[PDB]
Amino acid sequence: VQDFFRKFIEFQNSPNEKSLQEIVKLVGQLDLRRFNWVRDVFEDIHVKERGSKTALIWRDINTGEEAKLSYHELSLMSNRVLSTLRKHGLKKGDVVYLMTKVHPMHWAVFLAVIKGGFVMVPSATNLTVAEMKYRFSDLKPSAIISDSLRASVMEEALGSLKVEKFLIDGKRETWNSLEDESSNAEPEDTRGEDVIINYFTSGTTGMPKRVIHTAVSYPVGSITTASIVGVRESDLHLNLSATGWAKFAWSSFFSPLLVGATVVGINYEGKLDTRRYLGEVENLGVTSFCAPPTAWRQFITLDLDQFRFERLRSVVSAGEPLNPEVIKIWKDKFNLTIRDFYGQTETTAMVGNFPFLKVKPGSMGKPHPLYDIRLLDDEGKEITKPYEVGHITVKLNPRPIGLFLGYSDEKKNMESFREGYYYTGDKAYFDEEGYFYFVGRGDDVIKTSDYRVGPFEVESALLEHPAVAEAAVVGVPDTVRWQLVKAYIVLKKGYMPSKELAEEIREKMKTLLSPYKVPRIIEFVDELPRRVELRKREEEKRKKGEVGQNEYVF
Amino acid sequence: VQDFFRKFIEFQNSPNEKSLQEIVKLVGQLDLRRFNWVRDVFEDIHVKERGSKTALIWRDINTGEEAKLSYHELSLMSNRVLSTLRKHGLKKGDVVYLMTKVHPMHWAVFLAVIKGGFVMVPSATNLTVAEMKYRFSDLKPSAIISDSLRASVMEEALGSLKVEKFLIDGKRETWNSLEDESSNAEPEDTRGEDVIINYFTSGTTGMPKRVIHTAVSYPVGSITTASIVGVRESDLHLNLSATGWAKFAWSSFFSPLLVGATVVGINYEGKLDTRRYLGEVENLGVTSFCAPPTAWRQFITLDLDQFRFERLRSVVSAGEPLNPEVIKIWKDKFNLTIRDFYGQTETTAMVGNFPFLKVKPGSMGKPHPLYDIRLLDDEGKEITKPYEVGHITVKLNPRPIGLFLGYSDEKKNMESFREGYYYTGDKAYFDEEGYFYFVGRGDDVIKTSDYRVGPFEVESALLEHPAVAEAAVVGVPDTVRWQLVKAYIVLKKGYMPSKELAEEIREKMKTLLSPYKVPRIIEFVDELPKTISGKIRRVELRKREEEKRKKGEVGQNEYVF
Amino acid sequence: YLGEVENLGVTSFCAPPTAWRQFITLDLDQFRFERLRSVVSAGEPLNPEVIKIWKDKFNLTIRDFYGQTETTAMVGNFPFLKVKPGSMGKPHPLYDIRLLDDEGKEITKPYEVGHITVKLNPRPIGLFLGYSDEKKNMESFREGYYYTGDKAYFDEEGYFYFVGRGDDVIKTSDYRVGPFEVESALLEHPAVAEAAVVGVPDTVRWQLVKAYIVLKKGYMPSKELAEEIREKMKTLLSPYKVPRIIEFVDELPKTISGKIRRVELRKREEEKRKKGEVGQNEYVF
Ligand SMILES: CC(=O)OP(=O)(O)OC[C@H]1O[C@@H](n2cnc3c(N)ncnc32)[C@H](O)[C@@H]1O
Ligand SMILES: Nc1ncnc2c1ncn2[C@@H]1O[C@H](COP(=O)(O)O)[C@@H](O)[C@H]1O
Ligand SMILES: Nc1ncnc2c1ncn2[C@@H]1O[C@H](COP(=O)(O)O)[C@@H](O)[C@H]1O
Repeated sequence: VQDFFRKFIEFQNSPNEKSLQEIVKLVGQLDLRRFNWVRDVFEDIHVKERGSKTALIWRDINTGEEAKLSYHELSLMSNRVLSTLRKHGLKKGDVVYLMTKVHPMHWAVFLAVIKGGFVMVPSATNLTVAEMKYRFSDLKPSAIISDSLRASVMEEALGSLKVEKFLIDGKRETWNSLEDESSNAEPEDTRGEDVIINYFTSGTTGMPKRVIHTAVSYPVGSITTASIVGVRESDLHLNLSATGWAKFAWSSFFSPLLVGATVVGINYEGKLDTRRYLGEVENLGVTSFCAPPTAWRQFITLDLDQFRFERLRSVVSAGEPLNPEVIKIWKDKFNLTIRDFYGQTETTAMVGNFPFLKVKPGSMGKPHPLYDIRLLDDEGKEITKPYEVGHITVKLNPRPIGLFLGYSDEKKNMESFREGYYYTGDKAYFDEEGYFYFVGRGDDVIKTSDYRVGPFEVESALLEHPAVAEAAVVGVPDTVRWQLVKAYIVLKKGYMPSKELAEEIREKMKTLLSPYKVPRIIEFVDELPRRVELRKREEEKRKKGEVGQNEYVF
Repeated sequence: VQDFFRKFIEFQNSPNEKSLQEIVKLVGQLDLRRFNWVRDVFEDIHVKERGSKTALIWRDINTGEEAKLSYHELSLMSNRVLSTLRKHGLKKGDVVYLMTKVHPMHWAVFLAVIKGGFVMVPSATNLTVAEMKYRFSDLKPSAIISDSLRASVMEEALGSLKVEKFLIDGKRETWNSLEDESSNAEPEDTRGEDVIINYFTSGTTGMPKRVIHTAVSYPVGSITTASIVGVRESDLHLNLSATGWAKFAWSSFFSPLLVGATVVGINYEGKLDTRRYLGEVENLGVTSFCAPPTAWRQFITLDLDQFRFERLRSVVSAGEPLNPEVIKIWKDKFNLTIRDFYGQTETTAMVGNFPFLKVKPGSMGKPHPLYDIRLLDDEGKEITKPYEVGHITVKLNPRPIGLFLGYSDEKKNMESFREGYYYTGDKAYFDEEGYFYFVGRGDDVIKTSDYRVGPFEVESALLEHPAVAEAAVVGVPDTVRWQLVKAYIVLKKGYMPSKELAEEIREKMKTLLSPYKVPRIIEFVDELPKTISGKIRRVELRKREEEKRKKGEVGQNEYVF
Repeated sequence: YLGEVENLGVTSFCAPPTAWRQFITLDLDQFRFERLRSVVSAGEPLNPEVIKIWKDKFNLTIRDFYGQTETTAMVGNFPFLKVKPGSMGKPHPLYDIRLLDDEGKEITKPYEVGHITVKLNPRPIGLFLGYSDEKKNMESFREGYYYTGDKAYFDEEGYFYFVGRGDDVIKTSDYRVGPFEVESALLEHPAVAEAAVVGVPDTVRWQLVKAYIVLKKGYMPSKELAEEIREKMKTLLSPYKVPRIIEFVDELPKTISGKIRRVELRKREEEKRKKGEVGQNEYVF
């Protein structure tokens, strides 16, 4: 039944409770034994029925460069990619690292990979030589693809491992172009359970592990997302997110292209300019906008009488909680509710405020009916009481569609999947109306600025500084970024705790760690205690507005 | 006046800002009305004080040959040249083409020319019969001097012009030896402003024209070079450069022999063997080494744990920008900074990271105080604000010493010498500390692989193919060679765009043009973007290439070789 | 030659792609070709762009078609058959043409590459008796099939596309060339210790004969040496066989067997082409 998508697309143009349930039931009747979302959905529905609709409107707010691509031109451009890859001897299942800015050719490559049945490893543009070498140790690349802005970082992290390398913008010695081949390569007949994506995600214990997604988990899971988001074919849909993560796939790629919408993509280097980006949203007449609460928190501090947003109809958030006061300010002004919704790299959207659902501020809504979401207590017994906190879990019989295969780590599978549930390692409570409220991680995992961060990874990099004897990294409350990365450091004898030392250590960490990971606070202490108790101690200090004796804030 | 160079040579052994300024002032007080650098510096300082020190160590990495000359033997050998020339009736001012490989007899001839007040025309060994015929049309030779490897090319380009011909290595019918007359002929009492060198260089407008250098401009301007380079009397100094250009007179000849150092010269035919050349650098214990970024880029790709370079203390680059990453790799390994410096055939070194100057990567350093260097905007007003790009210019009242006399082309003088400034046609910005950063050409001049290339010259050669109606040659970014030569060609009615045609045209170009000039890319187009007047917008051909690069596409009739 | 074609009013013209490639570079408004109705090519692939130029001008399709010394024409664009460019057309029904895979099973799928073979029961008529060499017959005639040693794929309409040789055989300028023959002649030169002869991509002649040479101790890799070797080879070898390039190397990349990886010689050539660089002692004539 590909008639599913045609029914789905209509559901979107005016959804409701009842018609949702039909969509749900119809997914259960899909044949997903052999599936390939590009062939079966992109080409067979969208390129065929609306080949000359605008698939992408792109702009770089720094350079000025702009591009407009129809579903046709994009399909062609993607085939040139896939032809070029195949020409360099890329078989199905081969590993392809992808590290580029927001750019048409990114979508292009996405398509080429999904169509060609490759394993793509999205890599963000801010990843360091060190972090990239880690990745290569864990999974070896058959091919890598970059922009010219980050070619040297790939080149250096590689050293001299044999790979086929490719540039999306410009030439460089021993890098290849992507459009020198044919505008038609044939689909790879993928099984639905075949692997197409690996995502390195941070966890509490170790260095980052791979999350494994299939030719259906994201390409068909995204339904749940698209349905919560309320993205339509008519829409111009902008998702403010970066290139090497799930949320790009989630909303910059799959959710819009599922429903045949116009994707809007905006690239910027460096720090977000909230008043120019928001102006470009209006200037491009986006109608559906996904942005992370970090962005939203910055937007509401603007003078909001600069903007009309005549065209803007749907507004959405994901990745962190959405302060009730943010929701309210944006509503009072533009008469739109910012609908928060929930998921992980491991999943698609699992819980969410749908378009037709009454929003309760600072609630992520209620479960999407395609996921069997349960709050369990410490014994793993199901919670049936308001205002009782517990573990967010996903029931595995029957196995929801958008759920990853598992981790590349067998220990981590043993912890997460058990007694017939996948544990998200998130905590929540529900209320008297069954609305879910995020409480936090049961882990020590951190989320600064909509980036998941592993403590041991930062502790590790910290011991690389000669001064550092011991280290413990925790997250500390911050209204702007949800949490800050703080490091407790025990110093070697010889170092005296100074501002200039804290800085020197931080600057070192910047060469080893992605910026979001580099501690914003460094506190030197005589000894370490129980990352739990580091947090508890911070809390009692907050209530007396007192700094630590050698706590240095950046 | 001799005392100048003795003060200079000391400055070198330990230089700084302040003592540089003293040097500057002292040059301004030299009496250079009648001057001859061979007599007055080579002979009177070096041959006299260090006659039996090694002036030159030479080595051919192909043949294996090594040969060593002292300041004396070289002075003698050069006099035999000058005696031999004079014997064949060469008066002052007479034109002498010099086309040879790296070889002692090259230095010899340099000397003989400077001493005898002749006009030498350095000619490169990869110049074609066609290129050479062009040269002869523009400046008729009184004598020509070659190695045996390139005698045929001169013989053919000559046709049946009367000239005296000479071989530096081996026998050939109707070619003469240079060492057969007595090693005793006298200086020509040259005016300091008398012409001794002509360099054919490419411009953005036409066929290549002669840059005119005097008995002081290079022989004494090279101070600026020597000073940035940081070459001493103690040093064994090697310059990776070719015979027919100005970088040779710069670091292979003048800069070392000024300070009484030992010159190191290495000859190779064909492709540079990076591992063998670097091995020969180490093996000969060179101490000062100047190579171009092209070379440097290639060196850093080696496994560099093969080398110690225990004897190397100075490393320098010039001719194109020097990637910060090159500088870094070489430093981390051998604990030396590759010091970038800037200039052109028309000048000596004008801007440079001197020995004592903290290097900011991707900056060519600060201006040498013997040139009055100014960034001007398009309207010709002086820029005094950081991070604003403009034209690099040289203020002409008073006229700096290392600056050429002008071009042999009056149109090109009209464009370069304007309102009391000479325009280099290079663009740059300076920072808050007065460090200069290269932006690129404001011309359409091209720089492949540290060779300056003229568009019209390649466009001309392209019209020689019956199929070609018009042509527009621009450079395209390339990390290995700075720029690639691309040609846009409009075809005559009757011929159709094919790869096979593109090739046929390129192979033709190979017989007419030096290899560096032969387009690496050929694109057929229906028309070339023009202004209202009908003038080609080479600018917009470049812009178009850029937009195509940023969506990783090659063109619909672009053929890459 | 094309002036003489027109002047004699030829009506059917076979020429090889080498010739065709050269013709299309002319100014073709010099000719009418009043009398010419059929144009055909054989022996190497026929570039789609060549086909098109000649068509746009004279309104004729150059029909490529396929075969070997061992056979007659086995596959071809017949006059009544719609040409798909860069396809040698469909099999002649008087040959039983089969694509077989590596295991020797018959290919039943579009866009799958394999060996062009001739099925031997019954034995087609234009097929040679065999070679005068019984070893070479044992290689070419196997498990009921004569192998052409060419590789191809077919499409959904049964049109064949040439992929290349399974062999190390070379075709410069529509002349089939044996490596060992040239390697042998090269060891005749005192200086030559080892030799590997490969074909390198060339638009004009399809492939160039290039020689990799390892030198005996004593001789130094020079242009003058390369030439001296080449001029010797001119007295021994038919011109088409005389290497157009000679590259001296320290060693030839080899398998565990000692067999030359002409594979990796080609891959290396490719990476060097993309930087328009010659090898350290590669001499092009
Ligand atoms: C070296 C020489 O004599 O060159 P020459 O052939 O006369 O050409 C002169 C042109 O070289 C370029 N150039 C020279 N030095 C440079 C440097 N340090 N950084 C960047 N560009 C540099 C400029 O563009 C000049 O105008
Ligand atoms: N709407 C949300 N509210 C609160 N936490 C969220 C929300 N969305 C995502 N998260 C957190 O982010 C994690 C997933 O991060 P990532 O793998 O980067 O998408 C989840 O495990 C949650 O803890
Ligand atoms: N039309 C063609 N396209 C590609 N290769 C061809 C073609 N015709 C001949 N060849 C090659 O040339 C060989 C024939 O060699 P010969 O016996 O000299 O004609 C075949 O085995 C092919 O590999």
